[PDB]
Amino acid sequence: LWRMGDTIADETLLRPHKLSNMDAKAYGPIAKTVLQFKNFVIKSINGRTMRTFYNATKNNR
Amino acid sequence: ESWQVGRDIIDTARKQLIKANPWVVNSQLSVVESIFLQDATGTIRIRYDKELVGKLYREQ
Repeated sequence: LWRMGDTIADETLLRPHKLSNMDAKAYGPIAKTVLQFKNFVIKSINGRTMRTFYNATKNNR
Repeated sequence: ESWQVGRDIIDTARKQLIKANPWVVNSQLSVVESIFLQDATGTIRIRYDKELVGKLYREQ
């Protein structure tokens, strides 16, 4: 049971990059929350501050 | 001194794109350099060029 849950969740939610690659019948109460948090992260990385910091020193930790 | 038409076209296009689509407000619609109109998440992407703009302007 645990293996099934983990595999399905990982493959469906975390693998496909880009927002035009997601296909799904319907979404539940936690799928929306995960998607919106991921959207927040993706917005954060594309900014100017993070790009300048990474260019100056190649420190991703 | 004809660089004063592309400026107006770009401004008008940006205003229309913001007006017609009601989820861009939280995003940051920008202009990178061809010329692209991009989104914060990188989903909306449009391209512009000299020749088509000139031809359409002349015809109009």
